[PDB]
Parts: sequence; C-alpha cells; structure tokens
Amino acid sequence: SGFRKMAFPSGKVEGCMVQVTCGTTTLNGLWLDDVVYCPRHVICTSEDMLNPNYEDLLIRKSNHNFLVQAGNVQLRVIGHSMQNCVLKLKVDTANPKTPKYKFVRIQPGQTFSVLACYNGSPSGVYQCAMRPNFTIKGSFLNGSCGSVGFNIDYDCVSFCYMHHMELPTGVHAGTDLEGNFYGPFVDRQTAQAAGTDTTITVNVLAWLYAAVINGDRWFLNRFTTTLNDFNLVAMKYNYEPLTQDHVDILGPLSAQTGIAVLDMCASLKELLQNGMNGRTILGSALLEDEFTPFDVVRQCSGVT
Amino acid sequence: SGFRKMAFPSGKVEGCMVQVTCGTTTLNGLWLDDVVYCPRHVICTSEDMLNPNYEDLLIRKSNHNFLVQAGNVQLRVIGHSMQNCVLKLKVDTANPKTPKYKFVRIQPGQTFSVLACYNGSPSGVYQCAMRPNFTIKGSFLNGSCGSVGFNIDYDCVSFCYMHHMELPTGVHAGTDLEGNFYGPFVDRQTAQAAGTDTTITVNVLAWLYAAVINGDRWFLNRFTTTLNDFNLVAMKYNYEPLTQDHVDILGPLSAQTGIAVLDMCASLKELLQNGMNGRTILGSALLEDEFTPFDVVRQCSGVT
Ligand SMILES: *CC(=O)N1CCN(C(c2ccccc2)c2ccccc2)CC1
Ligand SMILES: *CC(=O)N1CCN(C(c2ccccc2)c2ccccc2)CC1
Repeated sequence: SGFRKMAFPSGKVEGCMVQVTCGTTTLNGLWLDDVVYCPRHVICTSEDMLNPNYEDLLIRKSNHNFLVQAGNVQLRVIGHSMQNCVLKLKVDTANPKTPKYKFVRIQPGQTFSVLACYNGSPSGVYQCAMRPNFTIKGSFLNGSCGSVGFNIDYDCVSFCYMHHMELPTGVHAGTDLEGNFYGPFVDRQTAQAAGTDTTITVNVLAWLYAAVINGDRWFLNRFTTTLNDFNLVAMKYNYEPLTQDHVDILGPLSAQTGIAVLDMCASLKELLQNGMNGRTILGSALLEDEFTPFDVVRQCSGVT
Repeated sequence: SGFRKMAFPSGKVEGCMVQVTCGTTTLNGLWLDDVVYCPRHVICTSEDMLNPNYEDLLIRKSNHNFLVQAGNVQLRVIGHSMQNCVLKLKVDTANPKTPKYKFVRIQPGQTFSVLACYNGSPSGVYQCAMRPNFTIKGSFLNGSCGSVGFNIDYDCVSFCYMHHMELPTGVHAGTDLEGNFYGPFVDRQTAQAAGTDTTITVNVLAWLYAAVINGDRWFLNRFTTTLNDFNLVAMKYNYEPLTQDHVDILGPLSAQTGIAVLDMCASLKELLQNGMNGRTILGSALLEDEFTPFDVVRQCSGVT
C-alpha cells in the first residue's frame, strides 16, 4: 500500500533524447527511427521570437545547419521539414534504441510523465496533467524545450507532449508530436493568458477512491447526491462538470471499494463546502486532481 | 520555472532489475556486475515470516533454488551468500548494462528516487525521503520487495535503499545495499511501530526558497528570529531542530534570493503559528519537506 505521484519509468524515452542546435539556439530533440523531432523555434534568435515568420526563417536553413548530437556522437541530417510547430529532421541512422511508439493527442484531464532534459541529457522525471485550460504546470528552465510527455502501455511509448513555451504566469504550453499546440497558444514572445484552471473532478474522485483503498477514510460521509446537484456545487468551486461518462469510468473503483460513485460525490461535495479542517488525505492538504481513474487502478494493482 | 517533485531518470536502474524466485516466493533483485542483490526473505514461506531463522532456512537452499530471470532470459547462479538482510547471488554473467555505481547509506532527511518494480519489471518512479523515524512513505504492493532507492551524480548511480517491509501502519521499511535496515526494523511478521515522524525543517526551508525563486512570495514577512527562538517553535510543531550545519547548507539559496536564512526561519515560524489561511505554496496546502537544499539547487539550475 501507500499512494504516490508516480511517473512511468523513463528509460525508453531517455534512449531517444538528443541535442539539436541551429545557430546559437540549442534545445532537445526526440529521435525515433530516422527522424528527430524538435520545436521549430530552434531556428529562431531571441530577436526572431517577437514576431517570427517560420516559413521565411526556415528558407535560410539547410540540412547542415541543424546540428544533432546523440550523446557524444553527431548524426548526419539528410532532410528537414516543418509540420505545424515542430521540425522533423531526417537523419541517416535509425535510432537503435527506438521503442515501440505512437503519437497521441491527449484530452484535458489526462496525465502523463515528462522527462525534463537539457542539452539532450535527462535531468528528471515527473508526473503532469493536461489542465482543462490546455496548459501544464511543469518544471522547465531555458534549454528544456523539446523535452517530451508520454504514457507507456507495457512496451509501447505513447508520446503526447513536446515542451515549447513558458507563459508570463509561469505555466507551460506545448504541442502534441504532430506539432499542434494544446489550446490556443502560439510559439511567439507575445503575452498570451491562460483561461480558468478548473479542477478535474473525475480525477479528484479517483484519488478519493485511492485514499479509501489505502486507509484514509475520514472524509466518507452518510450522504449521497445526484449528478445535477453535485454539478451545482462543482460549478461554484470551479470544478469540471461531472458526466455519466466520468461515472462509468469510475465504475471499477466503485466496485472495488463498495462505495457508489454518487456517494463519493457527496463526500467530495462536503469537502468542498467545509474544507479539510486542518486534516490531510493521502498526505495532501488539498484535493489532488492529477491522477486519472486509470492511474489509480494501475498503481493500486501493480501494472508493469 | 515551475517546481515539481522530480525523480531521477530511471533508465540506468531499469537496466539492473531482475526477478528472483525461491520456491514460491518471487520478488525483485538488483543485478550489478555478476551479483544479484535481493531481500533475504525471498527464501521464506508465509509461515516462515512469523519467526524466521534465516541462517537455518538458508542451509536448505542451493544455488539452483534461486531462479534469476533478466527480462526473458535465465541467469546461472554460481554462488550465494547472506550479508545482513540481503542475499547476494553470484551469477555467471556480468550485467552488460551495469552503470557506474556506489552503495551509500543515507541520513534521515535525505531524498532519493524509487523505481517500484514487480516480477523484475519496472512499474513507476517516484521521489521519497528517509523520514527522521527511518521509515519511507512509498507505494509498494506485494511483489515490490527488492525495488531500490537511488540518487544519480551525472553517470554514477548511488544505491541507498532496498524495499523489504510494510509496517502495520502502511509505512515502509528497508535496508541499504549492505543489507542493514534503516532504523530498528527487522524482517519478521511482527508488529513494529514507527517513532515520531517529525518534519525535516532544513527541507521545508529549502522548499520555501524554491517557492520565492519560482514566484510564490506571499509568506515572506518583516521578521527575523534566532536559531534558539526558532527551535522552541520547531519543537512545539514536531519539526527537527535546526542547526548551524543546516544554515550553512542553505547558504547558496540564501545568496541567490538575498533572503537571510534566519529571516526565512521567521517566515516558517509564522506559517507554523498561523497556518496557510487557505493559501498554497508551490501548489501545496502543507509545508513540503521532501526536497533537500541540494534538490532545490539541482532543479532550479538544470543539472543533467
Ligand atoms: C523551453 C526552452 O528551452 N526555452 C523557452 C522558449 N525559448 C524560445 C526562444 C527561441 C529562440 C530564441 C530565444 C527564445 C521561445 C521564446 C518565446 C516564445 C516561444 C519560444 C527558448 C528557451
Ligand atoms: C514487498 C513485498 O514484496 N512483500 C512484502 C514482504 N513480504 C514478506 C514475505 C516473505 C515471504 C513470504 C511471505 C511474506 C515479509 C513478510 C513479513 C515481514 C517482512 C517481509 C513479501 C511481499
């Protein structure tokens, strides 16, 4: 037992990290098969980022201008193309460590692991969630761009995020691996504000189920509620509305604990209305929303 | 910017995980060079754990009784020995993926990453701290024993923990890689209670410095304090006493932020005495103590 914010083992992704340099700009790239993926702003100078015309800036770059280094060895770039906000650098060598992989575009509320990198070298791994406002709250310093977010299903790595930007508020924005930004963000040094960062209700409920499985039960009450009644309270507290699809997804946790989904909703409602009163749940003094129902099942069952 | 509970990239450790089976007991082993390290309770049945005499139980085991499997391939065991609470299984093949490594015995308050494994396969990675009562609050199910805790200094993995037990309270106990338990715990199915889980004061201060670096400054006050005055409050709140050695270790963070250590202590004192008043620091509603001063520096600088 015990319940932790857990990331996927990062080995499969560490074997894909490379350094990409274009002029004086250096960031991370993801090497899969014979293609290196990286943010297209690798071609920009600081002056370019105020209002970059990427198609125009890219005309001045040739294959030999993209310096790709995997560990201590240089890769030969034999092609380059821009797909949305990512550059795809075709190299002459397939990455021998390429895992089975997929590119997926996640939904708000979904979680993933990030392998934060600098100069193509991994520094750490942490668990994130795509916020309902399409930002992520990461830990990214200058040079971390090109670090990726991913999930793993046994031996298949599903890449879902590539880091591109930090908003003036310190929150993060990036793209899927086809180069499309999550949310309305653009790769330009222009002040872009995030929308409301609402709480992922279905994740909070999943985490309350993880708490009951792991021994923290003080918050369980004698009440029940309905979806409509719960949602009036969810709206008041800037929580995402709960749907029947979310109830369905929580079914396995409901079954395992014997606590009906709407009863857990009534516990959540009282926690929202009364607070924690100085108490903690799974060592947290706030309601955690960055564990999905699948994450709780995975951790509580021991999937490898 | 942004500050996250971050684990070390786990690739170097994933390459060392193996499965060890003895009779009907299966757990994880750590394969480094030609030795596989695992908890000695792999030799026990459930009946043995009530009061095991390990030297006696081990006499009945031969090299061929320890089944060691690295991925899908079996390793040949050519020797076995017990060192404290770990078994060392000499195998005929050096692990080709053995990283540069060391075995270290950490101090309470120190943090490390855990690669939780089942059947020699990695399931996830999270960050822990050795509590002042010599327990860790992990996420370990049956079969996770033998999973290890570690730190990494560029290319050197320092192994510090091997998981052995879960106390009846749901907290965890284990050994260093020489098989010595942290704290007074023994590998036996006997109720053993943990001492006071005090808060690691120097880590809380480091995390408050990380908060000021990352923009969360509301808690900074107009006060200062002394070590002795601070420690009267630390004692009242079950915080570890702060020493001059801890002040010295926080020097770089003090220098970077321009906030004297004792001034940060006065902010901590007011937070202890008044609470957070519904506010958060780095997204937490409680004072986080599982980041060391070195962790804050590492994360805030981008060490790979
Ligand atoms: C994540 C990372 O490595 N950085 C943050 C984004 N920086 C961009 C940039 C590109 C080229 C020259 C200067 C700065 C950037 C700036 C503004 C908006 C989007 C991206 C690079 C460092
Ligand atoms: C961590 C893990 O895999 N487990 C928890 C400890 N279990 C021990 C054990 C050994 C052999 C047969 C049954 C149980 C154990 C029990 C009691 C005290 C210490 C260790 C194995 C599963």
